[PDB]
Amino acid sequence: MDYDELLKYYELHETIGTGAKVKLACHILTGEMVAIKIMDKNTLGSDLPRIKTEIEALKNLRHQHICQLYHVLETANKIFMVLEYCPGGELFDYIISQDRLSEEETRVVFRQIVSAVAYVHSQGYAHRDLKPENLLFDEYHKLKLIDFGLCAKPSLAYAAPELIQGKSYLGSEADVWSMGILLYVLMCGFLPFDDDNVMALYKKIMRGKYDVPKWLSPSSILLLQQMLQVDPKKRISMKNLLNHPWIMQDYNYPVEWQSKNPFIHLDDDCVTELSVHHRNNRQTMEDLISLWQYDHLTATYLLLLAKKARG
Ligand SMILES: COc1cccc(Nc2ncc(-c3ccc(C(=O)NCC(=O)Nc4ccccc4)cc3)c(OCC3CCNCC3)n2)c1
Repeated sequence: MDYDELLKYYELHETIGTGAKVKLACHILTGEMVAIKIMDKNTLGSDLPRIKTEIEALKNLRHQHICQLYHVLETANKIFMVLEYCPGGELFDYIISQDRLSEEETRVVFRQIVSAVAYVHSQGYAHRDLKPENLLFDEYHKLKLIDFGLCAKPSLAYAAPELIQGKSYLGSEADVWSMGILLYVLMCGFLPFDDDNVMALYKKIMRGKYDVPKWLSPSSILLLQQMLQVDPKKRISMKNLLNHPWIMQDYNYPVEWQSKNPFIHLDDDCVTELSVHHRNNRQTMEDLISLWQYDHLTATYLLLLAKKARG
């Protein structure tokens, strides 16, 4: 009953992970691989309106460093979200496999995180759960931001001091702190604040003191100081991160945060390829795609666009 409608469009493969369950699947019409997030409506209970909030936010996010939503299917018992499959896995596992990244490789990945987070802020949202388990590598080894635990709104080791304390906060300021923890982990391969006891970890985060390894450059140390300020008002703004001297080193252009993935411009080749599968004319097809209902038509159009981009 629950998988019947989904199986009209996708061939299901194995479970990837569990939190929600995620399955690898293949979109039948295009042959493109997708990740399907499966949520039980009864299990969610009082949390169900929050899932509807995440979905509406993702529908408003379309960006080169954000995992793409293709299709939302709701049945009597489940909500299925069909998403971009990132075959490279988690940044969390990548850092561990490499031990730590050089300053140069850290900058390659950090500029992608900055691009995604600045865009999220430009759209009027805050992520609030930035961490390496929420950053995945796509087939081109580029990063895609996800939010697996429904924190984004219009994990303790990465949480800002004010967020933990239950004080009022600005999501953008909490994101900058979390980005500072990510910058440290990328270059060190361990957390700046860590403890086996939750209370002692809480004390360490509130204090804001951390070891500075000998391999960190003076410029890296300065950027870390600018992001990891216990006082949220003393933290660097996102605007100043885009063209920060450390960020610009070896690039000489600020982070390109604007989206390259449009809602308005339709790709003529993909509209043509999609139109052959429907009994309607081309203009009726274009009008329907432009409604962005996140039904099978939306999924087919976006997957054809991904298939085109590979070529
Ligand atoms: C090959 O080995 C591997 C190994 C690991 C992963 C993969 N691949 C792979 N690709 C795709 C997924 C996926 C993407 C998005 C969402 C999601 O929930 N989006 C919602 C969302 O992104 N909102 C949002 C984004 C930005 C701003 C605001 C809101 C859920 C799942 C996946 O999941 C597996 C989980 C397992 C638990 N840790 C996290 C990943 N895995 C592959």
